[PDB]
Amino acid sequence: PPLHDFYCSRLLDLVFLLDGSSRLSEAEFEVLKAFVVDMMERLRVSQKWVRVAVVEYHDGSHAYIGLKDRKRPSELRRIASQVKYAGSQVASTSEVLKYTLFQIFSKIDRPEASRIALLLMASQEPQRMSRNFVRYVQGLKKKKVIVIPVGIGPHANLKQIRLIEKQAPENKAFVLSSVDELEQQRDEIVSYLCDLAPE
Amino acid sequence: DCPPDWSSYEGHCYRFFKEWMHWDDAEEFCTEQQTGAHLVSFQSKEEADFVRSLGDVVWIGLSDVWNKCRFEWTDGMEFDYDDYYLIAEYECVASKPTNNKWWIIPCTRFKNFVCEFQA
Amino acid sequence: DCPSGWSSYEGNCYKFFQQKMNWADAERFCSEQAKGGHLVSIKIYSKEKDFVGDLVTKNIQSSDLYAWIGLRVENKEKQCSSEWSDGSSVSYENVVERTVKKCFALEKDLGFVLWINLYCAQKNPFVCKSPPP
Repeated sequence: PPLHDFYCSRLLDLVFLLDGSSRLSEAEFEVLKAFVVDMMERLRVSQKWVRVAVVEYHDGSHAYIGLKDRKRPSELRRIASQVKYAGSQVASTSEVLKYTLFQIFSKIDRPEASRIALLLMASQEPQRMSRNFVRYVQGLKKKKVIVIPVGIGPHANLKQIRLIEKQAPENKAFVLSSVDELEQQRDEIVSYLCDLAPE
Repeated sequence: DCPPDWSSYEGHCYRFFKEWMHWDDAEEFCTEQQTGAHLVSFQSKEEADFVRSLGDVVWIGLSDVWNKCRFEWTDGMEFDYDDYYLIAEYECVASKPTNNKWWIIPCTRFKNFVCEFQA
Repeated sequence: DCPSGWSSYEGNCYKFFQQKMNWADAERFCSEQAKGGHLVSIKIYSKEKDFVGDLVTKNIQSSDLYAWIGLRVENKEKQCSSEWSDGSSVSYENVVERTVKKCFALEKDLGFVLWINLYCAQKNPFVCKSPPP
């Protein structure tokens, strides 16, 4: 039973991508996880309507929740709230986009629904890891996967946030001062990306 | 005039390292050795010779040599550099102590390198 | 409205040629094909991207991996790094020519939409662009 007044009841595959770099402290990574738990609280989770995936990315990625996982929305929300704090030196956006592209969406078995990748960025990956950044963002665009960059803090890769918002018309960027704005801007973000999914 | 294992030349300290890293690691590694140490940098041939004195190519202090360029379309099209992100291959310079010729290659490559600084 | 073999888009004429030439010969060749003709120029974040992308895919009558475009490094130097990682300006250089990559081309993967800088002396097919005569 929908916990809040907002209950996105659309056909959508929403992928939460969380920065696992030390650019976010252990406490700050908590607010972000809380932000994710909220969105899920304002979504209609189930293999039919909105499907969710939760990924913590560092130099590599750790998937806590995949789109096909069959579990109560409460369990999934519990899992996300228990995502272990990585704190790694690097959070490769390129690699986690590659994972989203070549694994999460290896095959597109739900064409009737919109595919969104919510990229919660808090850092800047080393330039040497970005060769295929555009290549992956472009690959994502061909499979109709929308990438919504959410910049968090003074270290988020603004250049990448910018480039992404460009590559595809639907890709819209959200820049924030800290993780304290996630909720100050939670409703707009949920409303926005819910209006991108079919009825 | 320099620390142990290192070598000296004109108030500057050098040191070849038989470790395989990519440019950025080589460069960082150098800086973590001594305060003011970087990947070797040649300001004249002579300096090169001394470094030779210390695969086939070693990383030197030249990074991102293409994305630090200015671009122009042959028809004078107007563009906003802000839109040209990582547009060229990320390449760095590696030296060949032998013929002493520099190679511009992918920075992700793993090459042995030389550090340098001043006391 | 455009000539024979040429496609048209947002006001101009485009044409893929299989003849493999170095960047500079390709540029000259395109200028002789029409008044105001040049190696194709592309607005990075635009639809001209896919047009030129499609034009080369369904025409690249070869397994070639690159198609020259009109973008080139503008610096006269063999590499555009002004200073070394220390801070010293660069002046003494000893760069191997066959290693300089200043000419851009469209890459095959993803359908000739992604750019990549290459060694100009290389010979590749290309796309020409000239305004309707």
